[PDB]
Amino acid sequence: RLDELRRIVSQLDIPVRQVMIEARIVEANVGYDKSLGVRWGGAYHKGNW
Amino acid sequence: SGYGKDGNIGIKDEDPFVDLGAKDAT
Repeated sequence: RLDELRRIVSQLDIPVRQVMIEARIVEANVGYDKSLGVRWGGAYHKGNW
Repeated sequence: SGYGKDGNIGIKDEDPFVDLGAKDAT
């Protein structure tokens, strides 16, 4: 029994396993906004849009 | 008077180059 336990003990005497986890976040945002106000104002003939 | 872009020139006849310009800005 002592020997069997010793063999298992040998298996157990294992270093805790560390892992380095590198998860990377990549965010890309591309933005285009165009607004056009087209304006014709004349008050002489009262024409204005 | 209109409605969609309401207009009734008599009411502001009570009130041309200045009044209509603004009124008609729309």
